Amino acid sequence: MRECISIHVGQAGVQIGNACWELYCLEHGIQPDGQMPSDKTIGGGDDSFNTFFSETGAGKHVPRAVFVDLEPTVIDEVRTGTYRQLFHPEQLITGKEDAANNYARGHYTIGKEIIDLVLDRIRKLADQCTGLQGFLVFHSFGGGTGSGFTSLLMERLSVDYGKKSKLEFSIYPAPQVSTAVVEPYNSILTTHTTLEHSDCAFMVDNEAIYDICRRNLDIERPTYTNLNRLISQIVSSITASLRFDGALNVDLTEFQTNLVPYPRIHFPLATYAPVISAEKAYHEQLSVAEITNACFEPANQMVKCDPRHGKYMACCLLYRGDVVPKDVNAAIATIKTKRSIQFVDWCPTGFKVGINYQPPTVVPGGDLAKVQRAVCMLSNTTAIAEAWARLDHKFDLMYAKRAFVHWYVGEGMEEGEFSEAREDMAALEKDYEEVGVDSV
Amino acid sequence: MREIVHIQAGQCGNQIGAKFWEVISDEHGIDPTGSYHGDSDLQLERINVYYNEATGNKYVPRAILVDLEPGTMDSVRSGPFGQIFRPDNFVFGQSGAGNNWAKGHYTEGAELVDSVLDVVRKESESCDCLQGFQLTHSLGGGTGSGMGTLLISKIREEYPDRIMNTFSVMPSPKVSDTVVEPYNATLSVHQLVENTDETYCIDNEALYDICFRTLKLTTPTYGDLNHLVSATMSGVTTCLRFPGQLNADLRKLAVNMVPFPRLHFFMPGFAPLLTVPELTQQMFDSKNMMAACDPRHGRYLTVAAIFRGRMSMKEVDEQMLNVQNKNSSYFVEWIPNNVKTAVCDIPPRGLKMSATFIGNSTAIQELFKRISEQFTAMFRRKAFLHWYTGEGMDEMEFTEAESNMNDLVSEYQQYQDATAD
Amino acid sequence: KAIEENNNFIKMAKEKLAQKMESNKENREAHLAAMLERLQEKDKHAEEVRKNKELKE
Ligand SMILES: Nc1nc2c(ncn2[C@@H]2O[C@H](COP(=O)(O)OP(=O)(O)OP(=O)(O)O)[C@@H](O)[C@H]2O)c(=O)[nH]1
Ligand SMILES: Nc1nc2c(ncn2[C@@H]2O[C@H](COP(=O)(O)OP(=O)(O)OP(=O)(O)O)[C@@H](O)[C@H]2O)c(=O)[nH]1
Ligand SMILES: CC(C)(C)c1[nH]cnc1/C=c1\[nH]c(=O)/c(=C/c2ccccc2)[nH]c1=O
Ligand SMILES: [Ca+2]
Ligand SMILES: [Mg+2]
Ligand SMILES: [Mg+2]
Repeated sequence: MRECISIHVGQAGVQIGNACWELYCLEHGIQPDGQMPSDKTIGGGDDSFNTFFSETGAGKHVPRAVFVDLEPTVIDEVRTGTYRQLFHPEQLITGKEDAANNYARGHYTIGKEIIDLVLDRIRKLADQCTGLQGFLVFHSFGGGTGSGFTSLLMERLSVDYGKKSKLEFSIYPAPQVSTAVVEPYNSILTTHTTLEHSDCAFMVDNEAIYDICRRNLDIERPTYTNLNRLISQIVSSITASLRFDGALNVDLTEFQTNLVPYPRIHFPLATYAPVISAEKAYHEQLSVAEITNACFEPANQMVKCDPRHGKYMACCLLYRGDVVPKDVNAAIATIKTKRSIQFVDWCPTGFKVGINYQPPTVVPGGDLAKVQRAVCMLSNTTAIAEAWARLDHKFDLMYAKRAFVHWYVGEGMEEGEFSEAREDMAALEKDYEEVGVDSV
Repeated sequence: MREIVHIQAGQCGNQIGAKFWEVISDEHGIDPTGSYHGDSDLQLERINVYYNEATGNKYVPRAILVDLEPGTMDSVRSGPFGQIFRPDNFVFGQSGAGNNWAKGHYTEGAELVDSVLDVVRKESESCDCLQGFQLTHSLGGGTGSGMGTLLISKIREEYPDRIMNTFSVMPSPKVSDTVVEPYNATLSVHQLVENTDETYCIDNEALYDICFRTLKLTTPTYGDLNHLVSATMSGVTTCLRFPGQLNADLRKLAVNMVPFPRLHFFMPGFAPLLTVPELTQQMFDSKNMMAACDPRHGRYLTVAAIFRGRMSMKEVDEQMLNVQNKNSSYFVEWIPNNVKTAVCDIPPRGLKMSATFIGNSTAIQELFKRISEQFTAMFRRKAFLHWYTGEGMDEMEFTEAESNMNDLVSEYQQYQDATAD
Repeated sequence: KAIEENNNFIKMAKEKLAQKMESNKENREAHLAAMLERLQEKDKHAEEVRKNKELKE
């Protein structure tokens, strides 16, 4: 048991789901049709991969997942794509008319027509589970569905499943790849209304992933295909603890205990290594020390901020592949003396480690080099509030002139909801300030 | 959201409509009968936006051809793609309007309006998911100016949650010397400010100046002006008519473009009338604007740029950053990241690389002030009111139309003067 | 106390949500009710214009 149900909302959520599920399939030896030859127990099982995959009596290993979007064209490409046989038709749920980059339409107008259906389909997956652990919600901050429908869904999931855990993989917006001028509004609105209902949220800054694809992978103009493949590697590093069997493998919930010191302070900074091209990887084996050192280089972060000009409340290292504790400990001792890792006075400074022996996998015809070892650092640093600050500033510039506010008000929202959301973010920024202050 | 319902009203509206349909039928690989003869699957992927699929794999426009004057029915039916239109969708009146707005809006066009609404409802009911409406018309005439704005207000009543878009042709003394055109435009603007989600100001003064100075033609016909409008209309509908990874419809794009409901009057532009830095400098230049206004006399609230052809996207990203850096004062600081760009693989017929420009600039007041000056020249001496007050109108309504357009200009100025701190 | 507080959170989430979704449906309907009432006011004005043509002949 300890099942985990993934929910993929909007274009960014859906397309990241494809990258993730294609990647899990390759990691677990599950074929496109859903068969898994190495799995001898047909119809069911208690194995580690069963946390994300239910089994049919016909040997099909089916993702414990729901894909929701308010228009058909993105989910249609899963229905007709390589992995069409992997999902039951009822897992793939589409509306006709999208939220139009408007939180109001996603949360109220269009979203209320599909919300009961979506919960019914999540319920059929929940009833398959003997010991459901929680949900992983993949969505953008910027999209109308990504922001509005997610919030609505999270609100309803708190009603129907109580305090059962809910993790987010939130896509934080960047002007290089976005086409929506109102994302700052959608972001602040969804961040506000979801805050009470999420237990942990891993933000991914599209700009951070954009710069990594340019710099490390030498891709001139990265597409979503380029970004999502990288994102799925980071998501796989974080969920690998749930999906694999291991003697030195620490569970994700055990990291969460260390990562969330107060309910609202639930936004870990993610950092991944190595992101390297096949050309550069050739005759270039990267040790445990080199990839561990790469975690403290801020060019490798999933969110653009500076931890060095902030304070640490937790540091977790999720290794995968050819890694043994001896090397990790040596590498950490080297980093402690050589780098800017200042903790708050109320936390202990020790780094927490997890190791999965199953090495990282690459999608065929990808950009990433296949490497023997890899690492994902999850840290809780006050520095991540910078991402809130940049986004809260963009919100204020527009909201002062009520630019675009009529579209939201036209679909039923009040100005009260805007300022209420901004004040919560003002408090959130203030909270991250307060935790860094020394005790008295 | 996929199906858009086209409506062409009056002489101007029907001819620019006819050209619009010639160009996109060519681009999509549709011949005058209405059969697919192309090669790329991208031509058919979003064909349903403008075409209905009839029996025997026949693609038929979702167009509603409307006029009070017959004769315009013949010219469209005799033209290159005259056969392709649906015969029942032709809804033509009797005695015309004769460049009178109150005839189109209140009396003679009001009698024809319910027979048009029947064709709209029949087309709209068959749409799997109707997104909105586009109206091609002039604002200087009688039918397209007046009955076109009555259609807008009547379509709004039965479809309040659908997008209403207009390619509204602004009148100019250099192209047409009919004296009452300033009255017609000002009355139409009073409707358009209230009842449309976004209006393309295709300006006949700018089209004359382009045709004269750039294209080298000494005295241009309506055929010359329309070559530019059909190039523009093809450009600004490329985002709906082709994919690729972009997932945009009339509402999404109206949400990103229209920061205030009344300020939905855009400045179109095309290039060339070539390398990527040249395209990018050309489309932002005042000479390429299909509205006769200078960007540098105001500020951009939002901009949409749409490139077409095989070209390096890295280079397009660098060049669009370049012009925003170099022209920083001409984009309002209080809307971040307000210039957006899409690239389409498929170029238009003839050109290997083209760019199309859509801009919501506060400089558009230069177009409304010009009309307002021509308007107030006539109105303050009560000239030619017997045309309008005879058909039933009051002077009060003439004063309201002037005041609404002066408020529109005042508001464009307010946000042009606005600052962040 | 652990049950009480978990129920409290389910309770108040449910009530907060129902209050917002109702308040929104009031607003969006009042917005569309005003838009149609302005459009119906034009039909009443266009009936006075068509009468003032006939009552001036
Ligand atoms: N990383 C990543 N970001 C994406 C992807 N697709 C869209 N985005 C980003 O998500 C934001 C836009 O939201 P979408 O998810 O496209 O919109 P949506 O949630 O489908 O909502 P509507 O389309 O408005 O109904 C922008 O910041 C995009 O750049 C993707 O495949 N990967
Ligand atoms: N750009 C362009 N402008 C045109 C064209 N045809 C007419 N116009 C302009 O339209 C204005 C007059 O309006 P029309 O469309 O002819 O009149 P109408 O709306 O059909 O009204 P009636 O003539 O009363 O039926 C003038 O300013 C013309 O210069 C055209 O093909 N292209
Ligand atoms: C990202 C990009 C370039 C697609 C964009 N972002 C905001 N606007 C646009 C473009 C358009 N925006 C529009 O509003 C638009 C209007 C339109 C389209 C078809 C028919 C009538 C109007 N046409 C466009 O090409
Ligand atoms: Ca099994
Ligand atoms: Mg979408
Ligand atoms: Mg005519």
